[PDB]
Amino acid sequence: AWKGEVLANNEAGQVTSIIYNPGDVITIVAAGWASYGPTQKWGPQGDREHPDQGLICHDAFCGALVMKIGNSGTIPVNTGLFRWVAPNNVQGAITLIYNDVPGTYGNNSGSFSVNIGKDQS
Amino acid sequence: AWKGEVLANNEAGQVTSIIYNPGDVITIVAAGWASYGPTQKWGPQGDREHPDQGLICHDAFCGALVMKIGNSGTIPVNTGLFRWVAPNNVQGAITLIYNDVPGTYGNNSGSFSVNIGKDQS
Ligand SMILES: O=[N+]([O-])c1ccc(O[C@@H]2O[C@H](CO)[C@H](O)[C@H](O)[C@H]2O)cc1
Ligand SMILES: O=[N+]([O-])c1ccc(O[C@@H]2O[C@H](CO)[C@H](O)[C@H](O)[C@H]2O)cc1
Ligand SMILES: [Ca+2]
Ligand SMILES: [Ca+2]
Repeated sequence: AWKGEVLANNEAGQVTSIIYNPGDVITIVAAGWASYGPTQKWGPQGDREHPDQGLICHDAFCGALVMKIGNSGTIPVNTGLFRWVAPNNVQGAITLIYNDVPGTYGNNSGSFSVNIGKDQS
Repeated sequence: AWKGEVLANNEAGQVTSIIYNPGDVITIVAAGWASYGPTQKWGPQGDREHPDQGLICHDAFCGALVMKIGNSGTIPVNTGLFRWVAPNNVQGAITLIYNDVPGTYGNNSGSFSVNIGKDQS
């Protein structure tokens, strides 16, 4: 199991020690407060009122937690995933990323605390 | 394992099928959008900017997800719990509850989708 912080201003994302293999079942829990600029802060689901202006993941709100598995496209994580199985053709190391517009991570603040575990399968 | 919705306007709380027993390790993942009154909506962590005016759980923000276990007091759940063990002498059925002031649930809206499972020990 992996546990760590994902900083909102980390454009490259946080690499985990988790390698998703075909058939794996995983659970993720994410908590905390972060911002993509404003003085306010949002949780792992991000800001539901902010328009998508070129987010790295169009399937989640700005300020949400998302992930990549290997060289996949971005996948929404939000508050987390419960005993979750990846789509076929997806496999590799899990990198966690704060959802923002590329090149704009500089003024981000806060972070999410995240646990990732592999479940029984 | 249990999966279900916890309505924000349910003052009595949502009873689950989970009975917490001594030594149990559990994981919870909660997601969604709810409100304790305003047109705006907040995730499972609630509204970090709203003052506590007599909430059923003083250890969580207004609009956060909390729980009771048997006859325990309220325990914060927020976005969820990862492989979590209960405090001493805490056991019994798990009931999930939206954190609000007693007698004011009437104007609440939305809900959280919640998964609860027991982990291997
Ligand atoms: O026009 N607004 O209401 C508005 C409010 C907040 C804004 O924050 C902006 O969001 C961008 C992403 O969408 C970038 O994250 C940028 O760093 C940030 O300042 C940008 C515009
Ligand atoms: O003083 N305010 O700014 C203020 C704004 C919104 C408020 O919503 C209020 O919150 C209460 C809990 O603290 C109750 O949930 C009440 O039903 C709700 O209308 C209550 C007060
Ligand atoms: Ca930003
Ligand atoms: Ca209310």
